Amino acid sequence: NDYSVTSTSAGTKMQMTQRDIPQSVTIVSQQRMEDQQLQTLGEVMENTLGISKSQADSDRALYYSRGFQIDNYMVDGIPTYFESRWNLGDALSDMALFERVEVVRGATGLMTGTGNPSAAINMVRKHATSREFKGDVSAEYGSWNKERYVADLQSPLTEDGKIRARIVGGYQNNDSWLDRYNSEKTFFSGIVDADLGDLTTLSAGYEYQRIDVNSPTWGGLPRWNTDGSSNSYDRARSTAPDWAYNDKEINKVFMTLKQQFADTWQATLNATHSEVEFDSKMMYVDAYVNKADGMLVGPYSNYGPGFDYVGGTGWNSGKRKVDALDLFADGSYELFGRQHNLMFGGSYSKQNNRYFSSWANIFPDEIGSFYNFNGNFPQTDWSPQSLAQDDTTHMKSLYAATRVTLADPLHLILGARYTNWRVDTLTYSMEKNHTTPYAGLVFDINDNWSTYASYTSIFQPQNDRDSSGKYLAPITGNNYELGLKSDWMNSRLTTTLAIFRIEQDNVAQSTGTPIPGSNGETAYKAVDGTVSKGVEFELNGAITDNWQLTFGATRYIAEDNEGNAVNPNLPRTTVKMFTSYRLPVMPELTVGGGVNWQNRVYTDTVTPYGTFRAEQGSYALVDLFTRYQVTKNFSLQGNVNNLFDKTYDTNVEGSIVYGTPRNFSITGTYQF
Ligand SMILES: CCCCCCCCO[C@@H]1O[C@H](CO)[C@@H](O)[C@H](O)[C@H]1O
Ligand SMILES: CCCCCCCCO[C@@H]1O[C@H](CO)[C@@H](O)[C@H](O)[C@H]1O
Ligand SMILES: CCCCCCCCO[C@@H]1O[C@H](CO)[C@@H](O)[C@H](O)[C@H]1O
Ligand SMILES: CCCCCCCCO[C@@H]1O[C@H](CO)[C@@H](O)[C@H](O)[C@H]1O
Ligand SMILES: CCCCCCCCO[C@@H]1O[C@H](CO)[C@@H](O)[C@H](O)[C@H]1O
Repeated sequence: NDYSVTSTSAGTKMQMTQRDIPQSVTIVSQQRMEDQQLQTLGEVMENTLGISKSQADSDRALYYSRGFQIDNYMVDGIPTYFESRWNLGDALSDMALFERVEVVRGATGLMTGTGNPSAAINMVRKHATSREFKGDVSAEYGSWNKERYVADLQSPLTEDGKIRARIVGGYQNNDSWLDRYNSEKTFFSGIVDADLGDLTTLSAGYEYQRIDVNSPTWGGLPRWNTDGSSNSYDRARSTAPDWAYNDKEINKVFMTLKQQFADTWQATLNATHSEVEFDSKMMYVDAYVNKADGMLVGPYSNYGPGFDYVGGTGWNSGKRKVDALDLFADGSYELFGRQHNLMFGGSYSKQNNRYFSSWANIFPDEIGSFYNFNGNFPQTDWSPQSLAQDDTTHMKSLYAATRVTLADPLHLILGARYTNWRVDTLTYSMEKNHTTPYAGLVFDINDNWSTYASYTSIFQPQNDRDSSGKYLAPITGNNYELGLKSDWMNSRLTTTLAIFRIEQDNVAQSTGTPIPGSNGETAYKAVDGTVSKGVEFELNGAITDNWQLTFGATRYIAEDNEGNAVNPNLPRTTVKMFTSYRLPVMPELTVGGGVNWQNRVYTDTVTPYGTFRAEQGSYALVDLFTRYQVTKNFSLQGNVNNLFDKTYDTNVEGSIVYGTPRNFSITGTYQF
C-alpha cells in the first residue's frame, strides 16, 4: 500500500535502503501500479522520472535516460539485450507478474556487463509469501472495448507452511483509437517457494505470455508535404492493412536458491532459460506528400530510379534464447576494529537471436493518392523467407564490491566487474575483455539527511575497425554524480537530489580512408562521444498516513562531440507527479491522479527541398483515479487517462504517431 519501498539490492547488488546507495535510484511500488493502472513495463517506464519514450509504431517504443538508450531490461537481476529494429515486445511484459520495478539512472556497469549510461530496469517477480490462502481477482472494462481479467492466488501447500505456491493468470482483449487495431494477450506465472530444512530457501517457476496483435502499424503517418508544410490527421488514421499481424509467444523457466552458510553470510544462485518466438506480416509508409494529387514521394529518390519507394511490406519471424545464471555471496568481515560488508560473485549468459525475413518495397503507383489510403493495400505474394540474422552473445563476468565503514556516518563503496564478452554473427566475430570500476561515498549529516558522491561506468562493444584492422575498443559510459538524500518515518518518505555528468568515451568516428589490405572497409578512430549533464529531484512516500505522493522533476543537456543536441525529440525538462489520498472522514474512499509535464521538443529532417523541422510544443497529461471499498473484500476503481484529451506526437524523430486520447476505465476487485 505504500509508494515508498524500504530496501533494495539495486545498484550495488547489496541489500540496503535508498539513502545508502550512492546512485540515483527510483522504485515503482505495487500500489502506484494499481492506482495508475500501469499494466506493462512500458507504462511503468514512461511514468518514471528521467525516462522518456519514442514510439516508432503502435507496438514498438524505445526508452531513454539522461540522453542515452536503455538496451536491456532485467528480471531478478538477469538482463535480456535487444536492438532498436528487433523489438521482441519486452516493454509489453505484463506487470501482473511482478511485485515492483527497480530503476537505477546512470552507468550501471556493476549490475550488468554491457550497456549505455542510461538506466538499469529491474522487474522483481511476485513470490509465495503468505502462510494463508490469499489472493484477489479482478475485471476491468474500458474505452475501445478493453476487457481485462486477472487472478492472483497464493497459499502454503503443506501444514508447516514450508512449501508455498503463487499463481498469477490473466487475459486482455482490446481495440484502440487506431482503425482496425486489435490486441489479445494471455499471461500466466507459477512459482513454488520451499524452505529446505534450515538456512536454505528454493524458488522455482514458469512464465508464459502470448500477445497477438491484428493490424498493428509499421512506421507513422506522412508528416511532410513537398512544399515544406506539415500535415495533421485524425488520431484514428492507420496505414495498417487488414492482413497485417504481429504475434509473439514467451516461455520462461527460472529458479532461485538461497543458502545461509554462516552468521551474516548468504549465497544466491539465480538461473533462467527464456524463449520468445514471433511471426509478423506488416506494411509501412515512409514518404513526403505532393499536396495537389496526394501522391507519395520517396525520401531516397535522390539516389536514383530504383530508390523512389514510398513504403514496404515484410514477413518477419524469429526466436530468442537466453540461458543465464548469476551466483553471488554477501556477508561481513572486520578490518581496523570495524564491521564492513563484502559482496563477490559471477555471471554467465548465452543469448541467441535468429531471424527470418521476406520483404518488398512499395512504389508510388502501387499505393495511389494518400488521400484515399486506409490500409487497403494488396498482400505481397511472399517469396520464401531466408536467414536474415543469427547472432550468439556470450557474456561472462566476475564481480566484487565492498561497503567500507570509514566511520559510523561515513561509508565508501568500492567495486569492480570484469567481463569477457563475445558475439558470433553470420558475417563476423568479436571478443572483448573490460573491467568496470565502481567508487561511491555516502555521508550521513544527521538522522534524516545524507550526501553522496560516486563514479560509475559501463562499456558498450562496437562493430568498428581501425586502420590496423583490429576491432575498436568498447565505448565507456562514465557517470560522475553528487547528491543529497533524505529518509523519514523508517524510510516511509524519501527525497533525492542528484547532479550528474556523463562522459561517453572511445566512440568510433570514420577517418574517411579505407583499411589497408581490405575490401573498402572504412577505418575508424576512437574519439570522445556524447556529454550529458543535468539535475534530478524526487520526493517519494507518505506525507501523512492517508496521503501518498510521488513528485519528480528533471532538466538535462545532451550534446555530441560536434556540439549538437543528441535526440532533440526527447524533452530536456520534465515534471512527473502522482498522488493517492484516502479521506480521513471516509476511509473507504481514496481519490487521486497525476500530471506528466514536458517542455517543447523538435527534430530537423534534411530533405531534397530543404530542412523541415518537426515541432511538438509543451504539454501536460492528466490522469485521475477513485477507489471505493464497498466491503472488506470488494472494491470499485474508476480511472481517467489524458483528462484534457491532448493530441500529441510520440514520434517527433520520424513520421507522426499520436499519443493515447482520453480513456476511461472501471475495475471491480474481490480480495481475501
Ligand atoms: C469471483 C470470485 C468470487 C469469490 C466468492 C467467495 C465467497 C466465499 O464464501 C465463503 O467461502 C468459504 C470457503 O472458501 C466458506 O468457508 C464460507 O462459508 C463461505 O461463505
Ligand atoms: C570515492 C568517491 C569518488 C567520487 C567521485 C565523484 C566526483 C563527482 O564528479 C563531479 O560531478 C559533478 C556533477 O555533479 C560534475 O559537475 C563535475 O564535473 C564532476 O567532476
Ligand atoms: C556545492 C555545489 C557542488 C557542485 C554542485 C553544482 C554543480 C552544478 O553543475 C555546474 O554547472 C556549472 C554551469 O551551470 C558548470 O560551470 C559546472 O562545471 C558544473 O559542475
Ligand atoms: C547544491 C545542490 C544543487 C543545487 C540545485 C541544483 C542546481 C544545479 O545547477 C544546474 O546543474 C546542471 C547540471 O550540472 C547545469 O547544466 C545547469 O546549468 C545548472 O543550472
Ligand atoms: C478464479 C477465481 C478464484 C476465486 C477464489 C475465491 C476464494 C475465496 O476464499 C475465501 O474467501 C472468503 C472471503 O470471501 C474467506 O472467508 C476465506 O478466508 C477464503 O477461503
